[PDB]
Amino acid sequence: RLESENVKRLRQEKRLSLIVDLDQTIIHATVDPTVGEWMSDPGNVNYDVLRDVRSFNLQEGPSGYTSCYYIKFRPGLAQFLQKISELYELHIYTMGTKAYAKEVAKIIDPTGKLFQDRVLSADDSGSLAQKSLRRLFPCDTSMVVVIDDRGDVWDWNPNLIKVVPYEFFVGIGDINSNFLGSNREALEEQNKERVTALELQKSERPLAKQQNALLEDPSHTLLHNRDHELERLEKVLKDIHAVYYEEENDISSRSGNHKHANVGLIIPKMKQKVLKGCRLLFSGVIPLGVDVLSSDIAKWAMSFGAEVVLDFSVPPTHLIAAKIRTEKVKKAVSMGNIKVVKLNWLTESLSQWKRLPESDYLLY
Ligand SMILES: [Mg+2]
Repeated sequence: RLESENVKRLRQEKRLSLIVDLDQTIIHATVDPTVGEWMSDPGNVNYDVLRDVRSFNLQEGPSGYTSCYYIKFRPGLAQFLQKISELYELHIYTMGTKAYAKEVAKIIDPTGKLFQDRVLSADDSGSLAQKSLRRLFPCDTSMVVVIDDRGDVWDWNPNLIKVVPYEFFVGIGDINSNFLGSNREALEEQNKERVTALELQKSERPLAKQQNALLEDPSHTLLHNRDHELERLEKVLKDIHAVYYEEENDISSRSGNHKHANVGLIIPKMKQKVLKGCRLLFSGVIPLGVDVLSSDIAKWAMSFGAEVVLDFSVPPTHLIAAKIRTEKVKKAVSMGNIKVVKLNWLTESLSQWKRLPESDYLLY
């Protein structure tokens, strides 16, 4: 009874369901001990932007190797979650461990009011490589939206809103990306790889190395708050909710409540407006020997309405080029009427749901 009743309850509440990634979506985590040193010093160039950072310790592996994780919350998070929770029932779905997810939830949602126990992790999701809507909503995905910095982990599902990856701890990636894409290995091997990765990050102190280099040459401060993604994301999520409920009112009323709206149809229609009419040819972006049309970049671009072509037989509108020294660049220039731009034109445009001026992304 539970699944079909939740759908009915959510419609009575006039809400949708939101699946929320943690790492590089709403937080950025590191184990570099440099952060604790900078936090301990009000005179440090980085201290002010670290004031909101929170930490916790976890014991990991069979030897109980212990690490202090430092968590930066993306700017505007508390307000974003409060406002979005009025419109969406929130879930966490992370590739981090259950213990990691619980520690993060204890800081972002101490009393449980935002997520309750709707926290899915590597321990219980069923895969260490891919995420699936069907783990939460096996029979009806029509009301669920995902926010995640990665499209590949969702196979570029139509219900995904890919977000700009949050990189506050400069040079630190995703501390929970160890097993993405891979086969399952023995726990023994997974634990060995995890501890190795964590030990490396602690021992190499990448934040210190980068900050030292800057000082040896805000401009000289490594860490900055310059991220406004949640403000943008809130607007997108509010629009999806409103379109859904307007369509739901229309469809259900005309069908005697037998048919309903579907965010998996709504979202592609919104995205397809962004690069509608663009026909993209890549040069030097996808590795030689790799299938272009199934690549992440091509799938991301096509989700926003771009066509992708592989040659000049029907001239593209844009040549997306990595290097100026290629025959594809020379040909596009010699042919005329084709915009030759850096990859950043595409990724920044897709990131902003807005086609940016090509003149800002010329190659040199
Ligand atoms: Mg992530």
